[PDB]
Amino acid sequence: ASIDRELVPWSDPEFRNNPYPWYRRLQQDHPVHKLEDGTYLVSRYADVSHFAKLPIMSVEPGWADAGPWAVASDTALGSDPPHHTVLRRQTNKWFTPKLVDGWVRTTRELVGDLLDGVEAGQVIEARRDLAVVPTHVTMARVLQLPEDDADAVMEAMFEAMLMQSAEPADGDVDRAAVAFGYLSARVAEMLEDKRVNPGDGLADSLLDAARAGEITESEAIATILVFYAVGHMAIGYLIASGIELFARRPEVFTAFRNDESARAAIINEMVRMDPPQLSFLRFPTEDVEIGGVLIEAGSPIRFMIGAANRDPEVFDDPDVFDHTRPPAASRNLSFGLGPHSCAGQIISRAEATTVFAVLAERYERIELAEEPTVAHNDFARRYRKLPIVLS
Ligand code: HEM
Repeated sequence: ASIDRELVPWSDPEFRNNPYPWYRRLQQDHPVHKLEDGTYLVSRYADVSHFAKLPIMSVEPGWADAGPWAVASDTALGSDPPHHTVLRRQTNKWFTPKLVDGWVRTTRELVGDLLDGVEAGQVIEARRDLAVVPTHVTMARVLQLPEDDADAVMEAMFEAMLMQSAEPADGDVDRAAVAFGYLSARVAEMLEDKRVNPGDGLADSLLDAARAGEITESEAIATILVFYAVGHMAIGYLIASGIELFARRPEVFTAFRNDESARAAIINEMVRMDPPQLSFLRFPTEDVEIGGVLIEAGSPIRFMIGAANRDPEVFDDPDVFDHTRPPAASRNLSFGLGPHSCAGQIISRAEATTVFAVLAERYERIELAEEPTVAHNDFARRYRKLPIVLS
């Protein structure tokens, strides 16, 4: 209780900015820690790896209770197998590598356009203009939905994410209700337009799957809304994080420039050191013993991704950025694992590669024009602004 505040002060500004020193104590001394409220924190790589992916780990109860976020219950994120596999089939077939090569053409075009527009030495707000809008429009093009709402989409997800903290402030649930009301209204308008003017994008595919009985109508519309809303979000964070990293560690940007074959490794090390999603929940459908601690069926288990990605039992010098870590020790948990591993992962890596590549094509050096403005919490990392100058 006061023990919980010492290990994981979820609301503390310092913990929120950089929890990683606290994660060490957790992982070393309290690897399976039961909080006050009943949630077990699981922070060792081995335990996250082995346990989070088990068939007994249900994703159902938390999202079903999540108020405004219950929309996730009608997607892969909040649905267990067997139906999980069928929801995932609906979108996986849209995001094979060859399909993704074509989708990220949009990413490349928009980045090139932005960069063509600038004057030498001009301050670029990299979070909106190189991260959020390119990825938002990329996904909207795949869906075949209108492309022009990135800014209000991003504000809405900013508001919807507040209640995902382990310690929501008063009113954060209400703010999420407002956010999801907006996204629902926008999706409803866009789908009425699509009934009268159908396309052949991922949104038309999902609607057809619901008409064909493969998924429900609610599941089609919830999947549309989620992919449309989050297309910019965690991927927008990874892009901005990598840009900041290129700026504070220019030898990394130079390596990315000089060595095409290192690119996937560099992006994967960025992803390891700064996951945008710091945990997820699971609800075991039967008792399970982890680290010698018996967790009862139904108890919340919060698997700590960020903490696990610095496990020194797996990663030597875990707080050191090193893109040369060997294949035997370069697997991180930032995209999850098991059947729920991120449904955006192949397009995410390709979008981040595209933006960094365009930058690499045109410049030698990234600098921060001022300190970045961030809005992190215990659950998700987030930039508000990332002013840069390219040379
Ligand atoms: C850097 C980018 C991203 C990271 C680091 C990330 C992280 C994650 C994590 C940690 C999970 C597992 C959640 C859990 O198991 O409860 C997840 C799942 C998911 N993500 Fe991503 N995410 C990213 C980008 C995206 C994008 C662009 C999309 C839009 C397609 C997306 C859509 C999803 C969906 C639908 C799931 C649920 C998959 C399932 O339950 O089978 N993500 N993501």
